[PDB]
Amino acid sequence: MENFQKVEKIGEGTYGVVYKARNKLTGEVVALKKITAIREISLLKELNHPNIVKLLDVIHTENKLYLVFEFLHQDLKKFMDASALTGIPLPLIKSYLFQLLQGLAFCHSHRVLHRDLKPQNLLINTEGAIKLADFGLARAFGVPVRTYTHEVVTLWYRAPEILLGCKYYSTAVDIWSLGCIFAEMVTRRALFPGDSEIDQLFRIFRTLGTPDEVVWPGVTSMPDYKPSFPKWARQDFSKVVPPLDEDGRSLLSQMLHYDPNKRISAKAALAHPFFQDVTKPVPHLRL
Ligand SMILES: Cc1ccccc1-c1cc(NCc2ccc[n+]([O-])c2)n2ncc(Br)c2n1
Repeated sequence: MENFQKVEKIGEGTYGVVYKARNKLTGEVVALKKITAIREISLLKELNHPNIVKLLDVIHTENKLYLVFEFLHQDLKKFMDASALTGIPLPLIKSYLFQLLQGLAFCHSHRVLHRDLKPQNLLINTEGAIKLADFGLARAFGVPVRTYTHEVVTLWYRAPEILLGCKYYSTAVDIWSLGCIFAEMVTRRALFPGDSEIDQLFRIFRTLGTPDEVVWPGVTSMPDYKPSFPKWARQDFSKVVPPLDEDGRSLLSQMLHYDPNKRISAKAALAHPFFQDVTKPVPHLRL
């Protein structure tokens, strides 16, 4: 750690404080995060793609663990808050979604999951890129109920199979999260802002209908499924994400399928007609 000068605290992550720092040698500006786990993290050093924030190095000293990452100036949460009045233009939402799906397709091809996608770990630069931060850390360290600072780990983007107690969930959990984020960029409001596991589950059911054996074979057997869940009818997507066009609503509906085996994959999503006219606009960033 003596090789880094901390510039400023840039937030509190799931696992510890996150700092903007400078390599006392190369002058490189990085994000420094204080955190079997060693081997898993070490492997993430090779999982490189332009839409995944680069893991530069791992430092383990005095039984302390520090991860050094490529630095980006802003997160999607702050960008959405700043874009609240007029909303993020559809072409930029589309570019971001397209880029995030490329990041997921790459990681998923290596069987690596994120498991905790949310606007705070989607990072953007001045060039119109967006990247996924903290990919793979969940498997290495787990996803706690509260962060190191006791902050509640959000449930808003959590897939229903996780909430229903599936032990061996898949890459589909990241597609669900990203679908939730897509809807939030379009409407300017979180899709399912649950404040407990049951409220999260019931918010999903109110919008998508209570799942049953017809739409999700096997759901009634899952560990935390209860026959006493209320039965809500499914809403039309035209009501849920106006004024998104039919191509976007079609893709969203596929990213939010209940049955993880039938939920669209990142690779298939990239081929969806919604991306026929995709471009890469540049956002207006005020740093
Ligand atoms: C992903 C995450 C979760 C929680 C806290 C920080 C982070 C977080 C935030 C950023 N940059 C955005 C930012 C925000 C505020 C000030 N400055 O200078 C930059 N970065 N940049 C690379 C990583 Br890797 C990272 N992780």
